[PDB]
Amino acid sequence: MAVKSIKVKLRLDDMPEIRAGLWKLHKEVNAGVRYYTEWLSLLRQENLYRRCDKTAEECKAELLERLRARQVENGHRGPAGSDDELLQLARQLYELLVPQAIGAKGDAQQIARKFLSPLARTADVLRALADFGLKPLMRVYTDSEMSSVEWKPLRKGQAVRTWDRDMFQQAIERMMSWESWNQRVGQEYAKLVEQKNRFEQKNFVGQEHLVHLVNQLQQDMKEASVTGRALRGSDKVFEKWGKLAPDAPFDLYDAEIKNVQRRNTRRFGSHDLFAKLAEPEYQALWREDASFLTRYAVYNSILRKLNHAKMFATFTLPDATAHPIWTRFDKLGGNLHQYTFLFNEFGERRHAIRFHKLLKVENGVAREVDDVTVPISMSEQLDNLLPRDPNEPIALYFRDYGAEQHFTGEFGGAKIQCRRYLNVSVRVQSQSEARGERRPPYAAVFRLVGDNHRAFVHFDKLSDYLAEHPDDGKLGSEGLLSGLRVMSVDLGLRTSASISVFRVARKDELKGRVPFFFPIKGNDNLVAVHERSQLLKLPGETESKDLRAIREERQRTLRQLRTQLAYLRLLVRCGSEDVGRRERSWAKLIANHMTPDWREAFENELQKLKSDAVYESVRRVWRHMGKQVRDWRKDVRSGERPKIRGYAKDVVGGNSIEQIEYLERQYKFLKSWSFFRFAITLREHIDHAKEDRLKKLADRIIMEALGYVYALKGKWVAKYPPCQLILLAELSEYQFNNDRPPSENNQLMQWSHRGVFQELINQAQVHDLLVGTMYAAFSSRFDARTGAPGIRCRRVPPWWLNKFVVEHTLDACPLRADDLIPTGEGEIFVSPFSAEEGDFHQIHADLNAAQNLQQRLWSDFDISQIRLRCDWGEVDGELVLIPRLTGKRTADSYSNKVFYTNTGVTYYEREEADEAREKSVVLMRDPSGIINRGNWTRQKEFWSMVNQRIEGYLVKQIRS
RNA sequence: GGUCUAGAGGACAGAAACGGGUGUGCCAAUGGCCACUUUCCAGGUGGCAAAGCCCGUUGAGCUGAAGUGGCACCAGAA
Repeated sequence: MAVKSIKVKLRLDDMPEIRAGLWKLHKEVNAGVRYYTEWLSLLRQENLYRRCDKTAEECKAELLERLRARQVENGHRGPAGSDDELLQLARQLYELLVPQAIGAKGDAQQIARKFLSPLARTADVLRALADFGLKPLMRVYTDSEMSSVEWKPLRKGQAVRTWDRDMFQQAIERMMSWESWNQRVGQEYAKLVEQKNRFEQKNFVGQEHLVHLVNQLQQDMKEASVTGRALRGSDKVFEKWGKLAPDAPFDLYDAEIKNVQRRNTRRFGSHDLFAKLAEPEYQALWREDASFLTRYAVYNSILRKLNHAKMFATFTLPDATAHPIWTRFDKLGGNLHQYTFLFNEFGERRHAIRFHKLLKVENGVAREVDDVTVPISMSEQLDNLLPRDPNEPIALYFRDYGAEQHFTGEFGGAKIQCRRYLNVSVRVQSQSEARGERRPPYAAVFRLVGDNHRAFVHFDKLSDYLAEHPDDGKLGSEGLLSGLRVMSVDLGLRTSASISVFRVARKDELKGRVPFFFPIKGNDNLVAVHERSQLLKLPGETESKDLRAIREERQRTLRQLRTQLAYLRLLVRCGSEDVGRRERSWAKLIANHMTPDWREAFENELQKLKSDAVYESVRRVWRHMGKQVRDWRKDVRSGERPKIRGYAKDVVGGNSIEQIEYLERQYKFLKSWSFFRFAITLREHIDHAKEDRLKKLADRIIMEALGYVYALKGKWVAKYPPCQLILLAELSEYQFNNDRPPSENNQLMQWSHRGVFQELINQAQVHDLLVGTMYAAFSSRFDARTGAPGIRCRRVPPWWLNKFVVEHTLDACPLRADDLIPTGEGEIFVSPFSAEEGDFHQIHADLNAAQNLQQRLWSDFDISQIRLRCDWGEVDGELVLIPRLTGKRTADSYSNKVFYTNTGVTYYEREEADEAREKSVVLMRDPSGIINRGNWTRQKEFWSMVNQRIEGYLVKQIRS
């Protein structure tokens, strides 16, 4: 069962007497839920936090005043009851109403309908509370004096109107979601404290004073105004400073800092730290232990994640405006106020919805009416809905491009909404759910485990499936019962998605070439045959000559304005007293990426200051940008540019990540410029374009998994048999010598991979597509066919080429086009096939990582086959390595084993998600026996060995 | 055609006025004017109004016929 909430808009222009009754109805259920929810917070009688400690444990006295007042209100003069039975039944009824407060389970259906009418183990609390004269603990909101409107009179026989049943139930669900929220937040904060405590007791044992001296250093920074990003180049500094003396002039310490920048300006920063680290006070940090600051930089990241987390949740009462709660409805046949969806009551595409119980006002009185048909504004989403049964005004057919047979569905609930509208949830029934099957017939071959849908295979029942479901070659959604196919998707930066289709067939087949295939563990007759592999590109990821020129000029103006602020922030330092602000920033500023207008004015104020004094210059140049940043803001906010009419290929940015980074880089610039709510119109536009990318990228992967192709004028065609298991990449927080930073250093990529996963699970619930993930660590570094690792390179027709010549001094020799050059983020993947240097195996980098996930799927791959973290032990005398048991499968093959060495770079063996570094070394291996004959090689030595193979040859073929 | 395997939509560099509708947003797609926010910039706030918007109907245009919009959507809440 898959629900789809179709939000639509009502038109009430011809009937103001119903709109005013709808806004009033919104205030009735909101003030009602607020009345029923506040009572639950008092019955909770705990801390009850907020944005602070307001109403902190003070509900005990506020409940008693609200509880004692009802004893004299209901004619009770027998057993009064001490202040214990008051608080006893208070917490006892609360844990009885919402079972999520103690860790139990309870659905809000038979809870609100059970406790409302009596109040307006279970039988003991309801009876002992009714003994204390509190038989009427709650008068309903509609019949009391709180509701200013005149509802329909409660009929003789019915206890409570359905309106208050919707308020009392909605208040229970809000408190259920609260206790599960407060507990989960406290549990995550408990694991974060454990992460800090156990990391603190492993690295800072004998170094108790060094931690306190770092807190001296960090407090010295903020009062005068330490992560891994700010320590880039620490070992280079500590190596050259060890050749110096403490009682040396400070210029000598500064001399070594400016030298290490000549090697790599890309990875260096924070000159103020090393200047304050060279002080005679903070020398025990880098002299007593040459790696303490690096060990502490990870400890600061744990506190960074710890500070951005609470140990309690924030409680907010449902206000009718600030924190609104929407008036719910029920499907035609429920037990509360229902609604009926009317198909084509005002026209061909003019729908309407009649409400069985509503409100209407004219001047100042509001009364309850019946059967209020309201037309509905047209929508493309409603075009996919067709009525299935005129006698059942709930059953409906759901249209979708990825299916030629319309799904049978049923209308769900409804709730009237506003923006700071009527949400009609449509329960769409999948094809397998309509056949009477809970899980699809192919859901037994795989086993999605855990939260991230870890896809594991049951090879025993695989042979039985192909014999029951042979390949008849049916295209589209009709072929879900035909054969078995798995599509591996690798979300990338340049190409939005690189996919590869593998079918399972026996023996062999096939104008005369032989298709690629992957061996499947267990069965020796069937083998995963590669069917097709293509690049799925959203509009905006195609690179041409004219498109680059458009992208360069739209960024060059922001390139000039953003780098200008960096020079203005260097000038504001020269107007201070500290040497780091005045002295160091002065000598620095005393190749044309600036605005020539502001560049000329900046050099003028500099030369005038070369001969509070800078405070005038720092505020005269700031006004100059105000002229430039305004003429540029209005040029972006209201300037007219060409826009796509119809369907146009070769788009500028489109749905690419470049368009998302552009919208973000503007928000990050306006936030950094004004601070020398915020941009509500731009921020909401960034989230919309980001939300639009996730929805479009999740549908294109699914439409490809089903075999539909959008061809040109614009029509989806079922061109391939459908896949049955969308194999995604496993997502993890840590990265260790795997992806080139851009596709991971960009904290946007993690949002993309997280957002695509959530949207894929939702959209694939209708098509019965199994969404699973495979471990993606080092999926782009190793080859899929040969299994040998390699460096990422690309061709040549430059950000990467100029740095490639600085490394290898290739300014003299020329080169012909289409020569392989490693960049780190290479467009193509290269790998050695044999021991012959010069002979390599080239393949698209993003597609090789996708096909690598497939090889991991049919072979039950584990990272223990490649990577392994060991500890330095002393087993049987020698100083051998001891592997670490991360995961049950890693432990099976390396339990009793132990790794020894004679050189330190090559290791031989003799018989969570947290990582502590540098305590011992990590080693990896090559499956093809090419690099180091397939032995366990140290991490740094192994990748340099691979780089020496590929990058060694293709450069030796350039100089010669 | 050059280069690269996975042999596919292959892959990187190349080259030649009237009548209706305005669910939520994307696709070079971030609204304008005025007032105020101490003063110009960013951000915010309030007020104002005309429409901008697509879609349908042709005589326009020759890029006699053709074509002047494509795409996706599962909501909600601190």
